[PDB]
Amino acid sequence: WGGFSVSNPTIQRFFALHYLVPFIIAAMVIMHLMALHIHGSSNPLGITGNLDRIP
Amino acid sequence: AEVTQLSNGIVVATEHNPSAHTASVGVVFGSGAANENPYNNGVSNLWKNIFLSKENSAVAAKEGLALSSNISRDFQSYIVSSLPGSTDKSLDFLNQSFIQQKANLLSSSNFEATKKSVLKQVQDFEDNDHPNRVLEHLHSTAFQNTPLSLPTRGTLESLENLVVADLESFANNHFLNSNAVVVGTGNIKHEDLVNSIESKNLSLQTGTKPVLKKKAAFLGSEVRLRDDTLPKAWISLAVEGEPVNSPNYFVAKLAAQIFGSYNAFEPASRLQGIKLLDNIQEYQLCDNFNHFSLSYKDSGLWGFSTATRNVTMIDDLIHFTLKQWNRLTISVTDTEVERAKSLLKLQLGQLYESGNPVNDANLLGAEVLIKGSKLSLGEAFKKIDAITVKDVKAWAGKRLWDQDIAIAGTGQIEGLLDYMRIRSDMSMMRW
Ligand code: HEM
Ligand SMILES: CCCCCCCCCCCO[C@@H]1O[C@H](CO)[C@@H](O[C@H]2O[C@H](CO)[C@@H](O)[C@H](O)[C@H]2O)[C@H](O)[C@H]1O
Repeated sequence: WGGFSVSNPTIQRFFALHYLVPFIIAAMVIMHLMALHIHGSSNPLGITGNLDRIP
Repeated sequence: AEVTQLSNGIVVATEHNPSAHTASVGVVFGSGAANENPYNNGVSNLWKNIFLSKENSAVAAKEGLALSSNISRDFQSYIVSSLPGSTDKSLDFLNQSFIQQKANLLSSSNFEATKKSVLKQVQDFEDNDHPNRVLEHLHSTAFQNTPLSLPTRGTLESLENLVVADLESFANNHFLNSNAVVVGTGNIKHEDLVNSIESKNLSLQTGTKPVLKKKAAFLGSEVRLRDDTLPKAWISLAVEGEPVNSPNYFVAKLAAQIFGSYNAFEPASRLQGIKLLDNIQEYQLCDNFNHFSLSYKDSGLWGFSTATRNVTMIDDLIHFTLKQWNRLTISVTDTEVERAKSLLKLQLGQLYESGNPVNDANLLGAEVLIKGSKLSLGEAFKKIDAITVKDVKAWAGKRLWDQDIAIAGTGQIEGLLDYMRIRSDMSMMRW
């Protein structure tokens, strides 16, 4: 809170943090895409997709 | 000295060669694999082999003669070779085989033995000859459900179902005087041949015209024969080309000469004036490639064939090649066109001025059957020298730019991308 209750300090820090987290999410999405890339996507049959890929 | 052409019922065509020490006399029919159907496919190939059968060859050999036969898409030939003096002995054999004999060569033992022979022959080709097998499949997919799609050797399925009757049916329908031309090449005079032919009589199915059918059509498509157990990837790719006697026949052949042929293992081949070579040698994209401009009566194929052990970079091989083709429409240079002219002339000269009478026999017969005469190198060379950069660009903008392609491949082709990725490369982005 930065005080005795939700007040000025709380709102100002929340806005600063609201600006920041989206960039952390972006970084986490890059990490998400990296994990995805090494094994590739799965498919609806649940079996190997290695025998028939398309760009 | 200008190739004579006389007709008295039977069209006789000769090409005298004073430097030749042998002579070739034979008959060329204007019917080939393109005149068969999916079910009798291979009948012509079977005929070629019974004609080259031991019994028939032994008879010819006793007379000091050599037999040759070639099954093509639009035509079919049967030639006898001998010394310039034994030229009349060739005619007797030829006359015998296509007028006297019939039940002799089509006997149960000869036909079955020959059938078994071509069966193992075709099986070996389909099993081991990868570059040619792929080129045959290019024709098959490009002209599917059309005459030009049938392989010249026939298919195993139709071959094993063929009986003596099928051979006879084809012979009665195609081996006709109206669909033939008797050729004479090497060291022989026209009069000597025409009088020796005019010596005999008879007709054997006179006035009879061959069967007709539906015309060849090109279809953008592909056939993929993946085989991961093979050491390379063999690919053939092409667009609809030019038929024989097309106004762009030479412009197309010259365009193909621009990109030419290549053998990575030949030192001089790596030094050719081909811009594509700068792109493909850095990471050695292929072992070899050869561009072509195949021409037939109803249609043609323009493109290339390639073989490669670089299975992870096939996409670059195809991409760079097609990007070079793009250039024929927008930026091909004058020197590329001039280099192509010189090399095309050399190619044609080597093809037509070969020291082989049988080759001349096949070429002469095939051409006279299609246009009634044979074009001379003198005229061909003149047409070639007249080709300009604008002619190449006009032809490319019509046949290459944003046009459908036919693809065939076998071996380790996992790296060959989907049809659309390859098809998109037939053009470039423009403002
Ligand atoms: C901003 C958030 C996210 C982004 C941008 C994102 C993006 C992607 C993309 C582009 C793919 C590949 C295509 C697809 O399958 O949809 C993917 C796959 C996947 N994502 Fe996400 N994702 C996000 C959140 C999540 C969440 C919240 C979970 C799970 C708790 C998740 C689990 C997965 C999994 C398991 C796959 C693989 C699906 C498969 O191939 O079977 N993702 N994601
Ligand atoms: C972030 C939002 C912005 C969106 C803006 C939208 C972008 C629109 C781009 C539109 C056209 O871009 C244009 O695409 C066509 C293909 O469709 C290209 O065409 C190219 O490929 C086509 C198709 O094989 C050929 O026929 C053509 O001769 C060739 O030039 C053209 O050269 C390019 O200039």
